[PDB]
Amino acid sequence: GSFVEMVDNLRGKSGQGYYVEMTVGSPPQTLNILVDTGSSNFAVGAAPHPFLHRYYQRQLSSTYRDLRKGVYVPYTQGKWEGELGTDLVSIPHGPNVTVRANIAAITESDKFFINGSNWEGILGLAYAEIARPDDSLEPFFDSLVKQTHVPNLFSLQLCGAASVGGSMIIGGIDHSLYTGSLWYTPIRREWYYEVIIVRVEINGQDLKMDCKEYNYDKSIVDSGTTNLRLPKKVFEAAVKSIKAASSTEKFPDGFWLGEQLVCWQAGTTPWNIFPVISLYLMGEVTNQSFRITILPQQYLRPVEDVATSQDDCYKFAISQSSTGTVMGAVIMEGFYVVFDRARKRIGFAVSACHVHDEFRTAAVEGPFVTLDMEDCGYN
Amino acid sequence: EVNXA
Repeated sequence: GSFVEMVDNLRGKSGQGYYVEMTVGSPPQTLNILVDTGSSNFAVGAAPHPFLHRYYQRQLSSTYRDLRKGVYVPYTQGKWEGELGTDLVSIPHGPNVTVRANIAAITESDKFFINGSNWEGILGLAYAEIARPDDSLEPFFDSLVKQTHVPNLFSLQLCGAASVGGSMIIGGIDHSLYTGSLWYTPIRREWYYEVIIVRVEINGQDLKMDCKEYNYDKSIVDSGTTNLRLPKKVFEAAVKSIKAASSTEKFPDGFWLGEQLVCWQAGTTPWNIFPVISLYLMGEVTNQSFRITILPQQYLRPVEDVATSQDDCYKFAISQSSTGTVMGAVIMEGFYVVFDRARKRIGFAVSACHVHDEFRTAAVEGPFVTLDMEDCGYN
Repeated sequence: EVNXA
């Protein structure tokens, strides 16, 4: 129903992830932890580092226990190494309950901590199947569920707007964070939060590709990713169609590549010339699907300025990948996302905080009759 | 700017 204590518990910088406040140790040590549905390890800085303002001091915790084992976790971008252990953990603006969980004490890292991000650790909300060093290391949320009465489920609402914000509802669904109805898509396999995209549209125009290219070699939801990552083939086709749709104005190849950034006089951004993007996702009913639609306000991430001056500049937040489709923040900032683990499904609804203009709004509609959706998945 | 396993 209503979780007044957890609403608005997230923060973050643009392009630097979303984090929540947590405590660790006895007495409690406060640390900001980024929310990553793309991984399954709970790790926090535990040694001095240029980009860290504070870190986990194990010798100061009377409830700390050493597991006497190291761990290495490489991410698509960034990586760290540390020592495994456990300790008491809590979430101030979350469920009023303390739990014991495994903790990786990061002692070495590379291009992982961001200068000025404001977070000092990461909370992998995915499944143990992708936990390092192996699937035996029980993930944080799993421990929270087994040690408390909290329902096996959490929801996320990421809001664009260089501060950012949002809310992480643990154990429930807050009806005030969205409008319209919630549409669920089945979780294909429990490792990453994998789903199946069966159709892609650009301003209503179908991309017309084998619905397998959309999920090659997979499609996952990652709050820990900034852009909308798209496999090479799909990326090329989308960019082409998006270029056509906005042809009334030309931009350098650097822009579409994510290198350079476009700008416009304060408040003159021509949103209307940019196309809306829709992704159709497999539904819970056979032959049934639903679609989610985002706006250029979602895929054109605002940044500083070409000359660090005063003008509205943005960066194309849609890029290609070789590890499948990644529905990152550019997708999530448009919706309230329910990670229904108990029912092996992910729900989508229009977020009541999503950025948009008076003429257009993000959407989630259904149902659409779609045949041969099972074949859309890669093997 | 982030790409988290």
